[PDB]
Amino acid sequence: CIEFAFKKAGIPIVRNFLHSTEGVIYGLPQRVQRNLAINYTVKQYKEGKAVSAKTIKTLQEAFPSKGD
Amino acid sequence: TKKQKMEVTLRTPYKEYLANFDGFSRITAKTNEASLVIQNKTPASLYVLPPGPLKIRFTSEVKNVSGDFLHTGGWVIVHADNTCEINVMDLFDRKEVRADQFEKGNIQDLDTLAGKYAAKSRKSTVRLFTKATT
Amino acid sequence: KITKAMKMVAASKMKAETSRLENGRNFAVGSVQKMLENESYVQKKKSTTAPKSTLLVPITSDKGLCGSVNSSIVREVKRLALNNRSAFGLLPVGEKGSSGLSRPFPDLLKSSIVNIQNVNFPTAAAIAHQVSTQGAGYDQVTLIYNHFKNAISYVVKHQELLPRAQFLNLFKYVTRHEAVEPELEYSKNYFFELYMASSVYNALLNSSASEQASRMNAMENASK
Amino acid sequence: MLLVKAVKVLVMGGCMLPIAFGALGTGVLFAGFNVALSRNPEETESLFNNTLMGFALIETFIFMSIGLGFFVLFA
Amino acid sequence: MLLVKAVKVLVMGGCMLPIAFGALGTGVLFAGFNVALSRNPEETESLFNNTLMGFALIETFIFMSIGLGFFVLFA
Amino acid sequence: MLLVKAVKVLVMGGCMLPIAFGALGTGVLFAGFNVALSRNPEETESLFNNTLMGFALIETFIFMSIGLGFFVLFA
Amino acid sequence: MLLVKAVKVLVMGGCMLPIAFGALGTGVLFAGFNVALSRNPEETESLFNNTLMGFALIETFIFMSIGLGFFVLFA
Amino acid sequence: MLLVKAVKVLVMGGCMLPIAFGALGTGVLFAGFNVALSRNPEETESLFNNTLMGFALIETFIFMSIGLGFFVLFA
Amino acid sequence: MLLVKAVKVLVMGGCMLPIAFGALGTGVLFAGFNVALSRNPEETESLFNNTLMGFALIETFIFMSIGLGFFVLFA
Amino acid sequence: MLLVKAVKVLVMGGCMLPIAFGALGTGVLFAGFNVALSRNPEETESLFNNTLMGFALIETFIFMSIGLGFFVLFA
Amino acid sequence: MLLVKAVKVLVMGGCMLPIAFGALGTGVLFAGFNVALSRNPEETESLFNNTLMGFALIETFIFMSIGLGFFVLFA
Amino acid sequence: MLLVKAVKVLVMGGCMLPIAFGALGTGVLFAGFNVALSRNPEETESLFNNTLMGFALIETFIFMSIGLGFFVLFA
Amino acid sequence: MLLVKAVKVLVMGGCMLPIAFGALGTGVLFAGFNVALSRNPEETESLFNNTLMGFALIETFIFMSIGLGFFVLFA
Repeated sequence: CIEFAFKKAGIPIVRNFLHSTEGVIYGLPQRVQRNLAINYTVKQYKEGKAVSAKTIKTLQEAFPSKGD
Repeated sequence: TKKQKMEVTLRTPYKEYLANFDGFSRITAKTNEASLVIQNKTPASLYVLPPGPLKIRFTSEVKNVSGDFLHTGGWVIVHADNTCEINVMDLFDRKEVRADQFEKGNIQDLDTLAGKYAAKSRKSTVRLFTKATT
Repeated sequence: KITKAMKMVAASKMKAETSRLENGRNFAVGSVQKMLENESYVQKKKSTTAPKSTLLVPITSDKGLCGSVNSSIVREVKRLALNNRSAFGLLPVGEKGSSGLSRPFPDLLKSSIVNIQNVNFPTAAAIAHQVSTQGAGYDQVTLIYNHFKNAISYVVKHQELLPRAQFLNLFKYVTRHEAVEPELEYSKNYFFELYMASSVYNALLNSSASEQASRMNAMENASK
Repeated sequence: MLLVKAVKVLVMGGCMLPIAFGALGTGVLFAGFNVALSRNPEETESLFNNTLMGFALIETFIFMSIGLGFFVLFA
Repeated sequence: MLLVKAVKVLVMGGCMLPIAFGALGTGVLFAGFNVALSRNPEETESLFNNTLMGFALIETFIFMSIGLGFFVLFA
Repeated sequence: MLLVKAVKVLVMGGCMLPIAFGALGTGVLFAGFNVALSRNPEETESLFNNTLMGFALIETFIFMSIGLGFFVLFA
Repeated sequence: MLLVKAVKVLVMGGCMLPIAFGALGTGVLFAGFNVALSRNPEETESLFNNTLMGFALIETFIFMSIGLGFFVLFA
Repeated sequence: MLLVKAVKVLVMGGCMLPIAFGALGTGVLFAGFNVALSRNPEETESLFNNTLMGFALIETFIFMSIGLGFFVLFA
Repeated sequence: MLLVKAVKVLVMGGCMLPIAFGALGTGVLFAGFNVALSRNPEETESLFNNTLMGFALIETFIFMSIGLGFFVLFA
Repeated sequence: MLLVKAVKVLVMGGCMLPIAFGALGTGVLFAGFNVALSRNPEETESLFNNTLMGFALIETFIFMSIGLGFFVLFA
Repeated sequence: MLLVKAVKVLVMGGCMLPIAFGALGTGVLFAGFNVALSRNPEETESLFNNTLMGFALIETFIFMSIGLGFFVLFA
Repeated sequence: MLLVKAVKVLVMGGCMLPIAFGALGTGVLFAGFNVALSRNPEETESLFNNTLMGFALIETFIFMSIGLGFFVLFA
Repeated sequence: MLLVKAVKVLVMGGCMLPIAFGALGTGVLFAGFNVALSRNPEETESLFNNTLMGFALIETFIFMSIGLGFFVLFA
């Protein structure tokens, strides 16, 4: 359910679709598989560096949520 | 203001499959609520399709496209000028499904409010994809 | 010598990025804007104000010695903000932009995104989600990036996006296009996600291609 | 005679069932008009006109009934 | 005789039930027309025509009824 | 005479069926009004006005009915 | 005799209830046709044909009724 | 005489049909209110008021009916 | 005797109520068929077949009714 | 006398029709409540309260009915 | 005696109302089946079976009725 | 005497109409429960409980009816 | 006496109206079941069970009716 997943949790649609692929990534061709990857880095700035690594991308890493 | 006959545009961030097309005769996909069918003169509307199947009949065969596919999830808009555009994250042909390779280490999930809905959707689409190959 | 080899590999990189742009360009761009314009009732009930505060997201490459493009981006945003302050959140993207903007705009830039492994739609959607979260403070969002019109010509361009709150207040008026398979309350957030993500993705592609092309040109120049 | 007149008046009374059903039809029609207007307000006038049109035709029926009634009351 | 005439006029009265149901059907039809027009205004005329068509056929029933009524009043 | 008067008062009683159907129509109309308002609240007044309009017309029917009743009670 | 004829004509009158229900069914059917046409106009003709088909079958009922009526009126 | 009184009390009894239809209309109205609230809860108050408004008018009809009833019982 | 024959033919007349309800059911069924066809035209034939299937079963009822009627007319 | 008492008790019986319609209205109301709850569960309590509220008002009507019944049985 | 037999056959006739309502229920059921099939064609067979199941249960009612009818005709 | 008993037992019979309407309301309620469950399965239990609640209240009415029946059968 | 027996058997006949309404309710229930199954097939069994549950309760009403009928036939 996309509608209730968004209503009762802060799940974006892209996240829901990604979760949906998670179970089926290996069935899909490698061309599709290579695209579903998120790897970047967030730096807090107070004239200083605090660095988080955004790689999970399905949980509260790329797309925070109410449910998480 | 209005469009003669009809034009469809089916695009993916990694390749565009039909920049604009009149040759198709009909489009059928599955929404959450039910399966929808788009043809010419179909009124303006918005749809969001989970990762289901998408079939489009062609009057004339189009090179390199099959006419029956599996998308990972998409947005569909039917504009006022008799023009429908399909935007999907990714798309592929049923024949390349390579079924029975599912659940190869990402079975593990986390028990929260969101992990529950995510597992729900995952099982729904696993089931749907298994059915599609038949 | 190193210049020549760097140029030669940058050539292939620029080719790949240009192909990726050609395939990915015009992916769902102007779509939601078009449909919204088609809705007359929206235009009747549309709220028409000028945003007092907007949020600027410059997009720069992380790798050094890529050309003068990053310099151009930081120059434009520096002009725009030094001119008037407290009207911009300045969430940067790319190492070089953040680094160049640190000293000129302390306390304006709070976080940034760097070290992107590769470009894809999920990643751009994550960036869109970040900017959307930071968008609540500001009445408008805008993106500054190089537009890759030609292999040797990159032009700075800024896109203006309305934030999630304004977008939703506008979208609730939509009636000419029905949304009942997903309900309108969900569909508005959904198409907002689409509308931001498409723009961010286009921006990333154009910036990457322009970066590679400019690096190639400057490496040829330095070899010369 | 008296009995014929009685059944005449009984029919003239039965004339009120069409009024009931016309009232119910009006309710249904205006419910549809409200929902439609909310769904797409821009063309209220059009809906409005058509709505009023329907109601006119409703009372056409109604008057026919009473016509019939009076007829059978006097013929 | 007199009693036959009585039941005859009673049937001529019963002729008003179809009018009631036709009124309700008209209400339902025009509600549907409103909803359809709001959903897709572009084809008002078509809907409109079909709507009127339906209504004509409705009153066809009605006239049949009254025909029958007059028939049983005189046959 | 007495029998005619009896059927007269019976018709005056039958006058209450339109009231029942008008009540049901009012219920349906206001349900539709509620749904319409939830869909798109901005046009309360319009819906509201139209709703009341319909309802007014309902009681027109009703009063017509009672008119007939009194008529048949005294004519 | 007279009483048999009376109940005969009363049944021939009762024949009008199917007419009422056919009118209401026609209204409902054409409302559905309108809604369907708005949802997907391209195949109007098909809907139209099916719509008309339904109505034909409706009047089948009606004629059957009157057939029955005349039968019981004369047998 | 006696029979007139009988039919009088029979009408006063028939007065209960509007109550039935008002109850059903109330049920339908409150179902619509529930659905509307679920679709868009934010505007409870408005719906609530309108709902209650409708209900008041419903029993207005009802009381009118009983008024008529008492009249026919004593006039 | 006379009264038995009277109620016999009255029942044979009452046989027409199933015809009315079958007409209404046909109308509703074909409205559903129309909307369904608009929703998904690709499988018209299937819907069509099922529709006709339903209608056949409808007339089953009707024939049963008339069977019963003749039975009670002669038994 | 005897006949008046007979019609009195017959009316007291007719008192049960509002009960039937209240049962149907309760069914419809709770169906709407179910659908609404599924549509948006978070606000169960509110719907629930309103639902129960509606039901009370329904049986209010019903009780009025029985009052009338007893009245006409003894007045 | 004779009158008892008359009312017996009248009940056996009244047995046809369930047939009417079963016909209407079949119409509604098959309309729902059509719509359901259009929403999700893949599982026609399942719907089909369930549909037929429902219809069987419908005619179950009918047979009960006729059982009762014959019983009251002979007991 | 006997005639009073006759109308008494006739009312006790009329008690069966609420049962019919309660059956129809139960059908409608459980249809709503089914559709709601498909819309949002997660809260089956909740719907279920609420469903049963409604049905209980339905038969409350029913028992009231029969209460009345026995009362009117002996008073 | 004899007339008491007549009205007794008439009530036992009236027992068939609940059967009609149960048939219609079953039709509606299974239409809802079909639509629900199409909306979310995965939980057929659940719907199925609930469906059967509803139907059982329906026939509960029916049996109550005939119970009453037999009671009134012998008491």
